[PDB]
Amino acid sequence: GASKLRAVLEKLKLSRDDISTAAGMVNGVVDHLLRRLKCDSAFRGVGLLNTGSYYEHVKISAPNEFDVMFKLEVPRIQLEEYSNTRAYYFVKFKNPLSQFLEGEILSASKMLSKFRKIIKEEINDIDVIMKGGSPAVTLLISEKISVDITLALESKSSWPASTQEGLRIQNWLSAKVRKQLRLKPFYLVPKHAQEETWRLSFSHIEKEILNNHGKSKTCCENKEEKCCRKDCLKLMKYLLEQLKERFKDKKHLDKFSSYHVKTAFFHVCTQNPQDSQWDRKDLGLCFDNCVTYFLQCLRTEKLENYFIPEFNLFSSNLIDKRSKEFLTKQIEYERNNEFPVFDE
DNA sequence: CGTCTTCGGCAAT
DNA sequence: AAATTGCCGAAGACGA
Ligand SMILES: Nc1ncnc2c1ncn2[C@@H]1O[C@H](COP(=O)(O)OP(=O)(O)OP(=O)(O)O)[C@@H](O)[C@H]1O
Ligand SMILES: [Mg+2]
Ligand SMILES: [Mg+2]
Ligand SMILES: [Zn+2]
Repeated sequence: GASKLRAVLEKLKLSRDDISTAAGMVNGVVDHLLRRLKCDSAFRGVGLLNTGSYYEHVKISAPNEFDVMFKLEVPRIQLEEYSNTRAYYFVKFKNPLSQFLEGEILSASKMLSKFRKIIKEEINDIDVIMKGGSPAVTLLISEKISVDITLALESKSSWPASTQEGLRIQNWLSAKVRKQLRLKPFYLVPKHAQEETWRLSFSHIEKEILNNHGKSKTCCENKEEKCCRKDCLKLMKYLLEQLKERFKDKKHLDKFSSYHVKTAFFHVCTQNPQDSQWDRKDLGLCFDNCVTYFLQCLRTEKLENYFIPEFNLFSSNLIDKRSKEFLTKQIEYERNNEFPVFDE
C-alpha cells in the first residue's frame, strides 16, 4: 500500500531542529578529536570522511547515530590477502607508522590501541563518554547521540583484485562513472576475522552513489524527477529495525545489520537501473522489489558485498541458517499483513 | 515553491 | 611546504 508507506516515511522524517542540535554536538566533538590527532606524529595526515546513513540522508526516526571515518593517507602500501576471504588483508609497506609495525606487517591492534587511547584521554576531558575493532570507538554524547569513529588507512592505489568484478554500475550510473569512482582511493579499517587483519571499506563510494543515484543526471533535482530510491532504503532499514526490536528477546536477528539492507538495496538498483523503475507513484512496487530481493538473499544464503563479489555477507560462517530462516519467515508474514511492525 | 540549515570540496591563505 | 579555512550551491526539512 503506497498510501500507507508514505505515512511511514513521514514518521521517519528527521526533525530539522534535532538535526541542527545533533550536528552541532557531533561536529564540535569530532573537530576536537581531529585537532588532537593531527598533533601526533603517527596520525599526522589524518582527515575526516563522513560516512553512514546520516550523511547519506537515509537516517530515520532521529539523528542519534553518526558514523565518521578518520582516514590516514598511508604511502607505498602493499596488501596481502588473508586466507581467501577476498575482503581481509595484511598491510605492508613498499615513516610515521613505523612504531605500529609488528615484523613487516602493520599492526591493527597496536594502531587501534594508540587511537583509542588518544581519543579516550581526550573524551574524559570533555559531556561525552567513550564506549571487532571497527568501529574503533563509540561515543555517547549527552546520552542522546552515539557516534561511531572508525580508524581507516587511505590508499590511493588501484583497488585490489577482489573488487575487479564489483561495483557493477555500468548500466545504471554509467561506465564513465565507474571509471572515475574506481580512481578514488580505497580504505582499510581494522577488523579481525586473527586480529592483525584490515577490511576493505568503500563508505565514501556508497555515500557518493546514494547522493548521485539516478540514471538521469538531474534525478531528484526537480519535482518532475523525484524517485523513491532513498525512500525504499529507509523503509527497508525501518523494517529490519522494527523486526530486531520486536524479537529482541530472541537472538536470531542480532547478526543482521542495516548494512545488509543497504548492500541489498544497491543490488536492486543494479537490477533496476532506470529512474522510471523507481517512479514515486510506484513506491509500493519498488519497496516490494527490495523486499523480494532481500528474501532471495536470505533463502539462498547469498548476499554479495557490493564491491567484493566473492565476499558473502550471508555466509554460513557469519550468520546461522536458523537466523536467516527466522527473518525470512517474519518478513513473509509482515508482507502478507501490510507490514504490522510499521504501526507498532 | 520559497526559506533556512547543513554538508562537501578546494582555491586561497 | 602542506595543512587550514571560508564560501558557494545542492539536499532536504518546513510552512504558507
Ligand atoms: N559489515 C560491513 N562491511 C562493510 N562496511 C560496513 C559494514 N558495516 C558498516 N559499514 C560501513 O559503515 C557505515 C555505517 O554503518 P552503520 O552500521 O552505522 O549503519 P548505517 O549504514 O549508518 O545505517 P544506520 O546507522 O542508520 O543503521 C555504513 O554506511 C557502511 O559504509
Ligand atoms: Mg549510521
Ligand atoms: Mg556503525
Ligand atoms: Zn532520484
